[PDB]
Amino acid sequence: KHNMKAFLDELKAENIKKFLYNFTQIPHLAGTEQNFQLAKQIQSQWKEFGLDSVELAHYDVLLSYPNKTHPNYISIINEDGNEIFNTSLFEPPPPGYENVSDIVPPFSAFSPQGMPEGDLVYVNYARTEDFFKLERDMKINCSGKIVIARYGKVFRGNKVKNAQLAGAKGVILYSDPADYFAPGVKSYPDGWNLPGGGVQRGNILNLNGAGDPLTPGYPANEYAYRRGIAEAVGLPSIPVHPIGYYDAQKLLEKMGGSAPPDSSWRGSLKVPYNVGPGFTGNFSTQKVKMHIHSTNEVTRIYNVIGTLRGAVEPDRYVILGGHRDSWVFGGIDPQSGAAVVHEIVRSFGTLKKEGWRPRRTILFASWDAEEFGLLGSTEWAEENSRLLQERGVAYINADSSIEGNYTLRVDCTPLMYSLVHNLTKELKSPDEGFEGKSLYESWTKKSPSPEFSGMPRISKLGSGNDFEVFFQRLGIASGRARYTKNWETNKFSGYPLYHSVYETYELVEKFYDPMFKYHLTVAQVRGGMVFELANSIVQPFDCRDYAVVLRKYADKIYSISMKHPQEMKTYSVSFDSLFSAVKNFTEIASKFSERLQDFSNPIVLRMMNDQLMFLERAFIDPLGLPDRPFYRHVIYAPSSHNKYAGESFPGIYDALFDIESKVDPSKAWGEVKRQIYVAAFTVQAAAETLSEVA
Amino acid sequence: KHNMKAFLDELKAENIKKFLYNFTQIPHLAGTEQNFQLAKQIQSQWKEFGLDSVELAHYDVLLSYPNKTHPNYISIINEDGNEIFNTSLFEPPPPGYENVSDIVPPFSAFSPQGMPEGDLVYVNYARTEDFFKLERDMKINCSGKIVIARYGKVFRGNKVKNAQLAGAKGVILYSDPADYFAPGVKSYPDGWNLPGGGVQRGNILNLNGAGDPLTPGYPANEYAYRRGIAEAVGLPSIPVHPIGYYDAQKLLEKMGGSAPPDSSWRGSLKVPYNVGPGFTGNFSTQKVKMHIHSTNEVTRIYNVIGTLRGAVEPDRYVILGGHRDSWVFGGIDPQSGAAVVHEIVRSFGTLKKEGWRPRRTILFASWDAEEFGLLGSTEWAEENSRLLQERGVAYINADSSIEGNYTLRVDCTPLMYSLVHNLTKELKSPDEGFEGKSLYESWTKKSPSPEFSGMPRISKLGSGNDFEVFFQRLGIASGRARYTKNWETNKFSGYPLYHSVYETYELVEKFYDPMFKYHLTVAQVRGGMVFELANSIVQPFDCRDYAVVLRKYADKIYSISMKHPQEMKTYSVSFDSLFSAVKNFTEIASKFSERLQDFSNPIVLRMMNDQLMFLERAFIDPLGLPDRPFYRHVIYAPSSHNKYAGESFPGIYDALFDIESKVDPSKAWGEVKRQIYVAAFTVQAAAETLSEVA
Ligand SMILES: *[C@@H]1O[C@H](CO)[C@@H](O[C@@H]2O[C@H](CO)[C@@H](O[C@@H]3O[C@H](CO)[C@@H](O)[C@H](O[C@H]4O[C@H](CO)[C@@H](O)[C@H](O)[C@@H]4O)[C@@H]3O)[C@H](O)[C@H]2NC(C)=O)[C@H](O)[C@H]1NC(C)=O
Ligand SMILES: *[C@@H]1O[C@H](CO)[C@@H](O[C@@H]2O[C@H](CO)[C@@H](O[C@@H]3O[C@H](CO)[C@@H](O)[C@H](O[C@H]4O[C@H](CO)[C@@H](O)[C@H](O)[C@@H]4O)[C@@H]3O)[C@H](O)[C@H]2NC(C)=O)[C@H](O)[C@H]1NC(C)=O
Ligand SMILES: COCCOCCOCCOCCOCc1cn(CCCC[C@H](NC(=O)N[C@@H](CCC(=O)O)C(=O)O)C(=O)O)nn1
Ligand SMILES: COCCOCCOCCOCCOCc1cn(CCCC[C@H](NC(=O)N[C@@H](CCC(=O)O)C(=O)O)C(=O)O)nn1
Ligand SMILES: *[C@@H]1O[C@H](CO)[C@@H](O[C@@H]2O[C@H](CO)[C@@H](O)[C@H](O)[C@H]2NC(C)=O)[C@H](O)[C@H]1NC(C)=O
Ligand SMILES: *[C@@H]1O[C@H](CO)[C@@H](O[C@@H]2O[C@H](CO)[C@@H](O)[C@H](O)[C@H]2NC(C)=O)[C@H](O)[C@H]1NC(C)=O
Ligand SMILES: *[C@@H]1O[C@H](CO)[C@@H](O[C@@H]2O[C@H](CO)[C@@H](O)[C@H](O)[C@H]2NC(C)=O)[C@H](O)[C@H]1NC(C)=O
Ligand SMILES: *[C@@H]1O[C@H](CO)[C@@H](O[C@@H]2O[C@H](CO)[C@@H](O)[C@H](O)[C@H]2NC(C)=O)[C@H](O)[C@H]1NC(C)=O
Ligand SMILES: *[C@@H]1O[C@H](CO)[C@@H](O[C@@H]2O[C@H](CO)[C@@H](O)[C@H](O)[C@H]2NC(C)=O)[C@H](O)[C@H]1NC(C)=O
Ligand SMILES: *[C@@H]1O[C@H](CO)[C@@H](O[C@@H]2O[C@H](CO)[C@@H](O)[C@H](O)[C@H]2NC(C)=O)[C@H](O)[C@H]1NC(C)=O
Ligand SMILES: *[C@@H]1O[C@H](CO)[C@@H](O)[C@H](O)[C@H]1NC(C)=O
Ligand SMILES: *[C@@H]1O[C@H](CO)[C@@H](O)[C@H](O)[C@H]1NC(C)=O
Ligand SMILES: *[C@@H]1O[C@H](CO)[C@@H](O)[C@H](O)[C@H]1NC(C)=O
Ligand SMILES: *[C@@H]1O[C@H](CO)[C@@H](O)[C@H](O)[C@H]1NC(C)=O
Ligand SMILES: *[C@@H]1O[C@H](CO)[C@@H](O)[C@H](O)[C@H]1NC(C)=O
Ligand SMILES: *[C@@H]1O[C@H](CO)[C@@H](O)[C@H](O)[C@H]1NC(C)=O
Ligand SMILES: [Ca+2]
Ligand SMILES: [Ca+2]
Ligand SMILES: [Cl-]
Ligand SMILES: [Cl-]
Ligand SMILES: [Zn+2]
Ligand SMILES: [Zn+2]
Ligand SMILES: [Zn+2]
Ligand SMILES: [Zn+2]
Repeated sequence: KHNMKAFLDELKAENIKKFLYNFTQIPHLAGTEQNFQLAKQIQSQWKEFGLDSVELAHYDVLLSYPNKTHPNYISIINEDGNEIFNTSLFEPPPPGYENVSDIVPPFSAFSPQGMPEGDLVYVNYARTEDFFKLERDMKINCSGKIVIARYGKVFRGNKVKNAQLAGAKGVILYSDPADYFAPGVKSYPDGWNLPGGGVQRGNILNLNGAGDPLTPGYPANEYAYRRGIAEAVGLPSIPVHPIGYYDAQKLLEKMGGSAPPDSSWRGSLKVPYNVGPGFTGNFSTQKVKMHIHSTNEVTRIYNVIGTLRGAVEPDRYVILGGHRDSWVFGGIDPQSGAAVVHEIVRSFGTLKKEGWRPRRTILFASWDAEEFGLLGSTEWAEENSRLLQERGVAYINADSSIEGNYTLRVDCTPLMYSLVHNLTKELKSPDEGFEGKSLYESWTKKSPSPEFSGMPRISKLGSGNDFEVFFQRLGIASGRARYTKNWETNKFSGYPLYHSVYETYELVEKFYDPMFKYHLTVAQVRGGMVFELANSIVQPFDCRDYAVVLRKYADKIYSISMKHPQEMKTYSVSFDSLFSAVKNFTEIASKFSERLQDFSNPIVLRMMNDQLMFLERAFIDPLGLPDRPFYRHVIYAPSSHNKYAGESFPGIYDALFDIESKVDPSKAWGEVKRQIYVAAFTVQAAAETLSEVA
Repeated sequence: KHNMKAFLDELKAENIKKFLYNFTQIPHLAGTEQNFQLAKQIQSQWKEFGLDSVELAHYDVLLSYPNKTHPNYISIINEDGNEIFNTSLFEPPPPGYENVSDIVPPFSAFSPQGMPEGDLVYVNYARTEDFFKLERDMKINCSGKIVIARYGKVFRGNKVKNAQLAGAKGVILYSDPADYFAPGVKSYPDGWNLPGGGVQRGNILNLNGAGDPLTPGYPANEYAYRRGIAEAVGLPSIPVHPIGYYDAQKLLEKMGGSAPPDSSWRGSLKVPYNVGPGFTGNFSTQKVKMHIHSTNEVTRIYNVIGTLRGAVEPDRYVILGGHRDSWVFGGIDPQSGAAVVHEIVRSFGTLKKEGWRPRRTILFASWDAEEFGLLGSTEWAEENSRLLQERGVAYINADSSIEGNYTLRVDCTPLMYSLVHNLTKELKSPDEGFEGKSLYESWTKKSPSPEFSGMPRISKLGSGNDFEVFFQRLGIASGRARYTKNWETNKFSGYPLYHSVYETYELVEKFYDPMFKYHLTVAQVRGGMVFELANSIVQPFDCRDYAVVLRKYADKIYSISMKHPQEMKTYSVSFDSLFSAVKNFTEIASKFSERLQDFSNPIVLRMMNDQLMFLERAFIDPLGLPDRPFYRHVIYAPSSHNKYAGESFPGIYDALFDIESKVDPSKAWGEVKRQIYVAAFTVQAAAETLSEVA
């Protein structure tokens, strides 16, 4: 029989291992020849594997690269202007890769050029609250200073935005061992920790969903009209560069000025973590000087798009997409994901060769330039937006399959919660001590839901990955899953070697997943979700789960507002309309569920499948959120303080945020009321899409 | 049998006559009790007629009314400040209506209050080119002057916008006999001409598709957050008031200053049509003073929404909508349309009572507040936008059924051209001399297509009626049809008694359509289109007709640009991408048509019906046109100089318009190139929705 079990059984750990090795021997940086060659290889293999069509879709987008003959670095300079200390020009390459060429040195992509010299101010994680504390409580002025911030906690683009707004003239990012060195584990190559010479690459844009900085709204095709650089979306105005903790220690150790305000400002280095500005007395005349010479350059990128045509509903698309470009070797990010996608394609193609097809069309994507701002997925979705909004059932992301070896992690729309619970109950746990138990059991035990007994935690989608255009711009139900660490015994950020040269095949094979069993489990979860979404007669979405979360989010945003009872009285700020809309959504969803269970009629079925498919779409507001026109989903947007985190009722959240500091409270509370109206209207409008159609 | 013929045969001229008489005995001004009573009557009757559900959908919107105890008027004042001439406080009511109360006096809805005094400047029709001629060629400065403009040629909202931008401090609108008095016909009540005391009411907003000025984007429901007046959309900044030609003659006859520049500036009154500023020597110290005291007031309005549920595709909507609010009695506008809708509902309900239902759902709408800015249709569409964009097949408008008695007039999307040609070939001509001939034959003979032999003229949709939100905001295929005059023997504007108290049942019954046969023909055309759209197995849209017009519009916009060959060379302005996209659309449409003809499979059918339905939707750009976010259709928008007229490739048209006057030609030609890209991309994207889906 051709059923889910046949699909799942065909997936092999050893194939995923072979593919990951194949994908990680040389760098595959976006816009380089090596990554175009890998695109062509994947295209050829997906055709071999049996897909109906496999094409490259290319775009010409703004990318950023260091200047090979004028390297980026930072100095401490003395009074005479002699550079008495320089940061590294490259990470020491790992064993056996010391002769690999075309390793891009650490840099912050899209930094402008400049050579600013000045006094340092240390800004902790450069979060909104870190700058509040500096400016409001400590009265430290960052204007015209170079800021040094530790990585961690929030997206580094938000750090740079916050430093720019505080008036900084440059930003130095570094990895503190507090956040990237787990106690008791060895540095690479002897363990999975970040060595003192390791450095995290990464872009520092604030695109807010725009895609290619030069062509917001429209694909960067052959005839596209491009903005000039000065009108580009999301570029930073001040130079930025990342360093490791050996170099950081040399910059921090001389810091004077004010003491750190409390222990949450101290990392693990043997330095006082003084805030500055500038150095202690003996060194007060020394300064820090950046030298940044990277260039922004329009460059061709290539997505691979494979199609497995549906037997019954070929005009309904279930998309499995993940990126292929990497900063260096991409051992975890993204090739641990891409190898899993490759094996999923192979398994679906095996069934296809025996005469099976899924009910709906499945699209498979190998995106380019994710690392430079989700560029490949976003341009392709801009090109195909009309097809996607009228035919897109679901998008399942497939970046890094692992960031630890402890338990499952899933972030998804509420519409997929029931699907995920049901699928994981049918999958075997790969965990030690859970032999013969379901993945649901191990996952629920290790990661309990904060709200419900006997259920696992599933998070909201944030951003910083390729589902962003599909979910928050276009309103297509989206999900992602991977194996993760235990956050409770682990205070560190993501995984330590993230975006470093040390992220290699050997890192994964030796330290993360020697038997490829966590990868296989992740292929079963992503692959199984795609299988159900593409083959279930009725869409496997439960609108009732959206009703439950909408109530939770309404309670949450009301509770934020209720910190200001005087203002709510003065300005007549009521959440009544929002709770009313949520109550209505609950009632209508419950009645729709009864009809869905209670209807041989393919029109009523497809009418009902269309109501399920367009339910996520109903949360889109075509006017977007304030000053972020590509974040159109009214329930979820990436946090305005941290692109990685999701925020619920973001329009009301941002209206309330720091409202006690607004100079015109009438206007500010007016805008809170406006956002309440927009949210209540959108919830009620979404509910009404589930009412009887006539 | 229950087929189109049964539907059509049930329509009766005498019923339309009875309904028009019923609808026109008292005024039905938006927001008044009388129009709420009529809404309730129509709701009750539509239920009686057999519709499945008939509801009122109400909204609270900004309306405008004169102050009953402080009337609007205009004066000529002397040096001492004595008002030596005053314009009328009301139109002399017609015979037998001299005791009807609640006739709103002539006013310009949404005018601000004020009593500006100043010198007059006469500005012809107050068109963009009239102001170019005054300022650029004649060097006449309108700043701080009161402008007097004749009605006609363009929407009066555009006249007011143009006068405001020229620096006018008030605007007087009047009806010149050149434009509202057909030679050889008598004034009302003895003929259908405008008497010297007659005055055209009408709003002077520039909403650009926004709907209620206070709630752009969102329905004006019970909890809506409203803009303050100073942030409202589209309100005029200077007072405006309309007068008849007896009063106009008194204002114009003393005009001095410059002579009219040529005969196209002279109307038919016995005055020189001097441009001014101010009066001839003896009267040079006299001034004109306006007194405007109207108020803007949020007021409840009521749409009636009737539903005839589809038997097979109840989640596909064909909408027949027209408004019910009138300035006074609404003899032509809108009740000649509303009586036709009423009889269509009655006929469909007759078939329903015998057990028939249409394949798709038909929605019937009696909109309110059309006269105040398309408010009722637009708020309802804002409320229901998610249902409409995913389920809306077509919208057929139903305002005035007649504006003459000569031949048919149709304006519609190219997708309905074939449907209209085929339907009119099956209908009887009502014209004298065409007894026994089809409506197609009479219409084609009287109104030949400018492009094609043996076909009738069908125009683009402009705006200034209730299809605007459905077509240019939401991208739902739309059409309208009515009987019209012979434009060739008739230099006058619309019909003479438009928006005057003289537009009565008697005007229609005595002078326009005594036998109600043109009304019946119009009911057959609107009703027949709805019947086909709602019952044809395959949608009756032909995508090939869009390909033909897109080529015509591309040739047209290229020819405009080619007036500037030097600039096109300097700035490398190419239309190649647009012609390429149009060529591709042509090829893909031709192949889709073959598949449509060449496919027992209801999924392939509905998949194909969905491609037909979403084809108009594909021309929507969610970012809208520049500074007009509610005009989202890239092929058609209302002209930025005349809301009544449609413009094709409006984004490129407005980029090119008066470009030789722009101070930075590099920037201006850059924006032309940007609009070419947007248009070529949208055409290609629309074409791709017709490609095989996988
Ligand atoms: C959740 O669903 C419920 C329906 O189950 C829906 O209830 C609707 O609520 C509105 C209130 O927002 C009701 O509106 C009323 O309608 C009547 C006519 O039907 C009007 O007369 C009322 O207006 C008068 O009273 C107002 C309130 O004091 C005054 O402000 C006003 O000036 C008038 O005096 C009022 O407009 C509507 O009837 C119900 N609909 C029902 C019960 O079917 C509710 O709105 C939904 N929630 C959301 C957020 O949409
Ligand atoms: C109408 O439909 C046709 C298809 O029937 C479609 O043709 C496409 O045109 C584009 C050009 O805009 C072609 O793009 C080329 O693709 C190849 C790889 O396939 C690239 O190598 C080419 O780039 C090189 O050459 C350029 C031009 O000189 C240089 O600028 C560039 O730097 C590279 O050197 C180029 O990108 C595309 O292949 C075809 N697709 C086909 C034939 O299937 C056409 O675009 C459609 N019209 C519109 C308006 O969409
Ligand atoms: C409710 O009250 C809130 C209280 O606050 C506490 C909890 O909220 C915070 C939620 O944290 C979300 C996590 O933020 C921290 C973080 C995460 N990370 C891991 C980064 C892994 C990102 C990787 N994506 C990625 O590398 N993409 C590129 C490009 C992304 C882009 O350009 O958008 C990049 O990030 O550089 C991925 O998705 O796997 N690092 N720091
Ligand atoms: C290609 O080169 C162009 C050369 O230019 C020549 C041809 O282009 C011009 C096309 O003319 C379009 C007609 O404009 C002139 C006109 C039309 N009218 C008739 C008005 C009838 C409007 C009525 N609608 C209406 O009354 N709606 C209200 C409210 C509309 C609103 O608020 O949007 C109103 O107009 O006050 C209807 O649709 O029946 N008066 N003047
Ligand atoms: C990754 O695997 C691919 C597929 O096997 C390898 O590419 C093939 O290489 C062989 C031997 O050079 C060629 O004859 C084939 O034409 C290639 N097939 C393709 C490109 O589809 C590639 O060598 C492997 N890379 C590494 C680093 O092991
Ligand atoms: C840090 O690097 C800089 C730049 O390479 C070094 O300064 C240069 O030294 C060379 C050779 O002695 C001089 O000719 C250049 O004029 C210097 N350039 C600048 C910009 O000052 C510096 O010596 C290095 N410092 C350390 C401690 O290694
Ligand atoms: C997850 O599985 C549950 C349990 O099988 C499904 O809920 C059942 O669905 C069937 C089929 O409609 C109903 O007859 C049962 O009453 C349901 N049991 C319940 C609600 O406890 C549920 O549909 C599945 N979720 C999916 C497929 O998304
Ligand atoms: C327009 O027609 C309607 C429908 O016949 C008339 O309203 C009816 O009036 C009768 C007699 O007063 C009442 O008993 C009914 O209840 C009404 N039916 C409704 C409102 O649905 C109305 O009188 C007519 N108006 C004019 C001016 O002739
Ligand atoms: C035009 O109307 C105005 C306003 O009614 C007339 O002027 C008023 O005349 C009355 C009675 O004689 C005075 O008490 C008011 O003071 C005047 N008002 C103003 C604003 O001037 C005027 O007489 C009328 N002119 C004509 C020719 O009928
Ligand atoms: C208008 O009528 C024409 C003529 O009947 C229709 O065109 C025919 O459609 C049939 C059915 O598919 C084809 O087999 C014929 O070849 C067509 N004749 C032609 C193109 O000359 C046309 O479809 C109708 N338009 C509608 C329904 O929108
Ligand atoms: C990089 O630096 C070199 C060497 O100083 C310079 O000549 C060249 O212009 C730069 N390259 C780019 C792409 O800016
Ligand atoms: C911070 O520094 C600059 C002076 O160089 C000044 O313009 C700015 O206003 C200062 N802000 C403060 C002290 O709050
Ligand atoms: C793998 O799991 C073991 C057992 O808990 C743990 O000690 C080790 O730290 C894990 N490896 C990684 C990379 O997390
Ligand atoms: C209308 O004018 C009267 C009489 O002068 C005035 O008292 C009243 O305030 C005005 N009404 C409105 C609605 O402004
Ligand atoms: C028109 O009139 C005013 C003077 O009252 C002036 O400010 C404006 O610039 C003038 N424009 C001209 C003469 O072009
Ligand atoms: C009705 O038609 C006749 C015949 O052409 C014409 O003379 C008359 O002007 C028409 N009436 C109207 C209102 O157009
Ligand atoms: Ca783009
Ligand atoms: Ca509104
Ligand atoms: Cl992922
Ligand atoms: Cl109409
Ligand atoms: Zn990644
Ligand atoms: Zn990454
Ligand atoms: Zn009308
Ligand atoms: Zn009108």
